[PDB]
Amino acid sequence: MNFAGKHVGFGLTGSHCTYHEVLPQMERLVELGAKVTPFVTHTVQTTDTKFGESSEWINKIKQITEEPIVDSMVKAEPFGPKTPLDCMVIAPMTGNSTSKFANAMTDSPVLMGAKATLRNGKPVVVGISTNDALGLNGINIMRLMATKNIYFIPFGQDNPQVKPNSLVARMEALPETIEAALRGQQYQPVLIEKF
Amino acid sequence: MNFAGKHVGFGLTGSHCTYHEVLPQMERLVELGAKVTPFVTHTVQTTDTKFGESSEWINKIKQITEEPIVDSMVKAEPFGPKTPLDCMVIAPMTGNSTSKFANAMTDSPVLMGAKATLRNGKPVVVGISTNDALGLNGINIMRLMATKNIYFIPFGQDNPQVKPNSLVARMEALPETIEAALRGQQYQPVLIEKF
Amino acid sequence: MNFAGKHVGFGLTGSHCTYHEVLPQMERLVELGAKVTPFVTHTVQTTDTKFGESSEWINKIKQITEEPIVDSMVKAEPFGPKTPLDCMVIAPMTGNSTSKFANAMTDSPVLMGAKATLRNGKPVVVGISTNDALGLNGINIMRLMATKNIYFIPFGQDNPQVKPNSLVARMEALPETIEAALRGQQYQPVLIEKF
Amino acid sequence: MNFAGKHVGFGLTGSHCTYHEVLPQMERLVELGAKVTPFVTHTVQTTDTKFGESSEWINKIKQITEEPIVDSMVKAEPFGPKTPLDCMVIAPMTGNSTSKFANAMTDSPVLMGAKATLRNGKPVVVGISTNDALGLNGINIMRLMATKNIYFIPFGQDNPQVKPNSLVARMEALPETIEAALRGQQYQPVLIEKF
Amino acid sequence: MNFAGKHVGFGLTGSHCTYHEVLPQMERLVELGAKVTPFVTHTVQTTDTKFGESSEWINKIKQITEEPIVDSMVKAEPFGPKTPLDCMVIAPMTGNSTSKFANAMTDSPVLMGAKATLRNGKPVVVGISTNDALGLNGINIMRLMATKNIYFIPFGQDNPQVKPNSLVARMEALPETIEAALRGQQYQPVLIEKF
Amino acid sequence: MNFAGKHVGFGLTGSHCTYHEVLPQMERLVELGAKVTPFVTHTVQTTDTKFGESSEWINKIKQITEEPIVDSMVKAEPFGPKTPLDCMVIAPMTGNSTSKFANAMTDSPVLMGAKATLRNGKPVVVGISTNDALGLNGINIMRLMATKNIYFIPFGQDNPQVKPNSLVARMEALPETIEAALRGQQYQPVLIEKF
Repeated sequence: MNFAGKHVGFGLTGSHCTYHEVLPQMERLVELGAKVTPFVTHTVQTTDTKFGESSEWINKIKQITEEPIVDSMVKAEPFGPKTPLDCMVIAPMTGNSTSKFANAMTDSPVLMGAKATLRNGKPVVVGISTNDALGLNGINIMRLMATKNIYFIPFGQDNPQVKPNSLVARMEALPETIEAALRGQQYQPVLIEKF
Repeated sequence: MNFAGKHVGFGLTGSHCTYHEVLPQMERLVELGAKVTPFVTHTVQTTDTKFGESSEWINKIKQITEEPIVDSMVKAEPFGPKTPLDCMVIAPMTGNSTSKFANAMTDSPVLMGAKATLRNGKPVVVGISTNDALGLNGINIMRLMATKNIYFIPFGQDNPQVKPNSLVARMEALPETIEAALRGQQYQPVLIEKF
Repeated sequence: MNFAGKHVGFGLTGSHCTYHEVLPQMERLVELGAKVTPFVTHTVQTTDTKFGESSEWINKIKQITEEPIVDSMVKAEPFGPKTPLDCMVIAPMTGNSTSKFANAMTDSPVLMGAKATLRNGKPVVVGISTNDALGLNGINIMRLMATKNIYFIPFGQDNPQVKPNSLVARMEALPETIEAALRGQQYQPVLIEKF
Repeated sequence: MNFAGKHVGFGLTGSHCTYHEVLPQMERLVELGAKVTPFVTHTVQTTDTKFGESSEWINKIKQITEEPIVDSMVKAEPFGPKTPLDCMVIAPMTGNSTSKFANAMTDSPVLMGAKATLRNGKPVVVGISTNDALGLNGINIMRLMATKNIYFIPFGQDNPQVKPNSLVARMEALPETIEAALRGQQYQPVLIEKF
Repeated sequence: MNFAGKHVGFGLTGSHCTYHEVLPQMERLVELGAKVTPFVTHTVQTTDTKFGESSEWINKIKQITEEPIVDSMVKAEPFGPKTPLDCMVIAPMTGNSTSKFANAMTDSPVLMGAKATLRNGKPVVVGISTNDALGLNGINIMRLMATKNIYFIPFGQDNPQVKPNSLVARMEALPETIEAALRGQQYQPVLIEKF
Repeated sequence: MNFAGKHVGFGLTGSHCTYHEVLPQMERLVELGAKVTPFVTHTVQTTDTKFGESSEWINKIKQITEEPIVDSMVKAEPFGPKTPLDCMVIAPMTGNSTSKFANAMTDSPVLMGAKATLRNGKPVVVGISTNDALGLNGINIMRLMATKNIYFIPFGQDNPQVKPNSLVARMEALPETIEAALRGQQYQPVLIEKF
C-alpha cells in the first residue's frame, strides 16, 4: 500500500472537535506518501481574528501537511480543471453534508472538492457519521453507495441501544478504502461491527 | 389532555411576522403544563443590536416561556444526549424547511432540534405552511408523513382558487396532534377544510 | 360543459365489483357527447369462456358504449400514433396501478392507454382509491400530481378513524375534472371531504 | 416471549427451495402460541395438478400449521377489514418483492397481506435476501426501514468478497423481531455479521 | 415573437463572471419588449461597499434594465401576490441551484422568484449549466423536466471527452423557450449538440 | 475492437417486431468473436405450440447464435454463480423494462440476467427505446446512468415534434458501448442526434 505521487483531498465536515478521529488518518496518508490537501466548510480566518485565537485543530492540520487549506469556493474550483485530485476523501461526513452531497448540492468548499473530483471520473471516499443514517438519511446513503465513483469507508452502528439510527465509519479503514477506490472498487466488508 | 412534566420543543421557521398564528398555541401548551423550549433559525442578537430594536415576536416568546431560546447549533445539540425533549414541534414549517427536513439536511437550530429528537425515537410534529406543498414539495411532505416518528398537524388547502398548491395546518389542532403523537399516533382526520 | 366530438378513454383497475362507483360516470360522459373507449387490465374472454358466464360489469359497459373494450397491449398501442384520445381517465386507480403508473411501468392495457396519451401531450385524469395512499403510495401520488399532463379527480380520506391512510376520489367530480384537464388545469378544490 | 392469542401472517417469496431457512421459524412461532397464516405468491394448485406432484415445501407448511394457505388476492384481501393480523412477516423477501413493496405495488397475495396489515396500523416484519441489496435495491430497503410500521429482521452481508451487494437476514432472530415490532420498536442491533 | 407587455424575471446563479453568456439574452428580451426584472442570489451591496468597487456585471445589468435588482427574500416575495411575473427565467442554473430547486428548497432570492411564479401556475424556464448534470444531478434535472410549469432551454453535452457529465444550455435559444413556455409548451428539440 | 473469449448476454424486451433494429448488432458481436447468449421476457414455446408457428424473430436469433435462448427465471439464475457473463446487454429496453430495472424489480428472465451480472460487479449496457423517456421515465433513466456498472448506448430524441418525450438509442453504437463498458467507462458522446 503506497500513495507516492498521489494527490488526495481530505475534507472535514461538522464540529471542529470531532476531527481527532480523522487527523491521525490524514497523517497516515502523508506518511504513506500522499500529497494531502485539506478542505474545510468555512473560512479559517476572518479580518477580525487575533494571534493565538485559532483553534488547535487548524494548527494540527498545519503540522500534518503544508498544502494550503481549501476553505472557499474560489480555492476549491480549480481542483476540477487545473489541479485535479486522484481522490477526494470526506471524513467525517455529517448527516447534513450527506444529504447535501446525495442531492447534488454543492455549497461548501468540501462538496465542491467532491464535485470537481467526480467531474473527472475520479473517486470520492466518504466516512459517514450521523445519528439519522438509518432514518431520514438512509436513502441518501444508499443512493451514494450505488453511484459511480463514490465509495464508503466501512461502517456500522456505533450504539444500537441508545442511538439506533446512528452509523459511523471505522476511520482506521480509510487508507485501505482509498486503495480499493483508486482501482475502481468498494473495499469489503463495507458493513462492520463498530467497537 | 395534560402535558404536565413534558418537555416540548417549539421551533419556528420562516418570516418573523407569521408567528402570530402559532404563539397562541405555544401559550396553550405552557397553560396545559408543558415545559416549552423555543427554537429559531437564526441568532436572536448580533454584537451590533441595540436596546429596544428587538422585534415584538421575541418579546412575545419571552412572555410565554422562560426557557432560553435555542438559536444556534451549539445550543440545539444537547437536546440529543443531555436534555432530551418528549416532543419537538415545528410550526410554521415553511417550504424551504420542509424540503431540508425531508432530505435530511440539518443546518438550522430548528432542524437540529428535530434531528436530536428523532435520534431518541421521540416524536416530531410539523405544521406545514407553503404555497408549493402540492407542487415540488409534495414528495417531501408525503415522505415525512410516512416516516417513523413524524406527525402532521391536520392541514388543507387554504385558497384553492388563488394558490392551488398551497397547504397550511390548522394550528388550533396542535395540542391534540401532540397528544396523539406522544402515543405513537397520527391524529385524525389529518386532512381538513381550511377556514 | 360539452364533450361533443371528444374521444375519452376510460380505464378501470382493481376488482370488477368496485366499478359500480364509476360506470354511472362513464354513462354521463357518453350523455354529454363523448366517444368513450373502455380500457381494462386483462382479457375479457378466454378460449374457455361460456355463454352467460361473463360478469355483469362487462355487460354494463357494453350497454353504455359500443366502442370495443381495449383489453390487450396490441389493442392499446394504436391510441398513440393512430387513434389518439383527447383524454384518458383511470378510475378507480388502485394502489398497485398508482405505483406502477408513478414509476413508469406500463404493463397493462390501461397503463398503455395512459402512456399513449401522455406521448401526445394529452391529459390523463386519475381517480385514486387505495388504503395506503398516505402511507407507501404517498410519494407516488404526489409525484403524479406534480407531473405534466396528469390531473386528479378531487379526493379525500374516506374513513380516517378506520383506514387512516386511505384516499378515495369523489367520482361525481369526474366530468368537471376532465373539463379542466382539457384546458390544461387541475380542477379545484382537489382536496375534498369524502361523504 | 409469548405469542399466545396472536395472529401472525407468514409470507414466503422467491424460489420454493429457499424456504428451508424460514420454515423452522414458522414452526417456532406456532410453538410459542401464535396462530400462523401462510401467504404465498402464486396459486398452490392448478386444475391440472396430480396426486403426489405437490412439492415438499407445501406439505411442510401443512405439517406446521392448519391455517389455509393464502395463495390468491381474493383470499388475502379480508385480512384488512375482516380477519386482521397482529403482524405480517415476509421472509425471505426477495429483491423483486422488496422493490415492489417499497414502491407500493401490491400484486401478489403476500404483498396484499402486508398492505392489509399496514392499513390497520399493524406491523410488518421483513427478512431481506437479495444480492442487489447494496446496489439498486438500497434505496428501497432504506425507504422501508424508515417507514411507519415496517421492521427488519437483523441482517448483514452474507459473502462480501463474492457477492458484495448481498444482504441476508438472520432468520433465527425472527421471533425477537416480531416481539419488538408488536411494541412499536425495531429490534437491535439491526445490523449483524452473517455467519 | 413579441414580449410587449410581458413581465419576465431573470435570475442569475453561480459565479458573477459566467454571466457574459446570458446578459446578451437579457438584452434581447428587453429589445423584444419585455419588462425584465433581474434576480440575484446575494445582496448586491454591504454597508461596507465603496464607490467604484461594484463588479462590471452589476453595471451591465443596470445598462440593460432599470427594474430594481431583486437581491433579498423580502424583495422577491411580492412577485407571488402583488407583482406577478408572466415568466421566470433562471440562467445560468448551477448544479447547486438545480438540486435546491428540484428538492423544493427556496433559500435564495432567485429560487423565491421561481416559487412565487409557480404559486400562480406561471412558467419557469431554466438554463442548466453544471458538470454533474448526468451524474448526481440527473434525477433532479429529470424531475424538473417532468414537472408542471417548468421548461428547459435546449441543452447538450458541452465537452463529452473532458467533462462527460456536463450539460449546458444553448443560451441563444432562451427567447424561443420563453415563447413556447408562455403557451404551455416545451420548445423542441430540447436536446441539442453544443457548439 | 475484439470480443474473442467474451461471454455477452443479449436481452430483448418489448414487441417481437422491434428486434429488426438490434439483431444485426447481435450478429456483429458474434462476428467480432463474442459468445452471445440471448435472453427473452417470456417462454419461447408452450405445450400447445405447432411446427412452423414460431415467429421469424426466434428463427433469426437461432441463425445468429447456437447458445440456448434464456426464456425462464430458472435458466437465467445460473448466470450469477455458475456461468457468469462478461457483459449483459438489454436492447431494446422498453419503458416498462426501464422502470422495473431502475426500481430493482427483477421479474423477467432479461432483468434476472442483468441482476446476475451486477451481482458480480460486471457491466450492463442498455439501449433505451420509450416515448416517455423525458416524462415519467426520466428519473429512472438518470438513476441508471449514475449507477455503478450500468452504461447506455448513446441515445437521443427520435422525433421531437411528434413524440417530444421519446428517447431511442443508436443501436449501431452497441459494440463500441460494450468495449468501453468492459473498461469501466461510459462511451462518449452519450447524447447523440438520432437520424
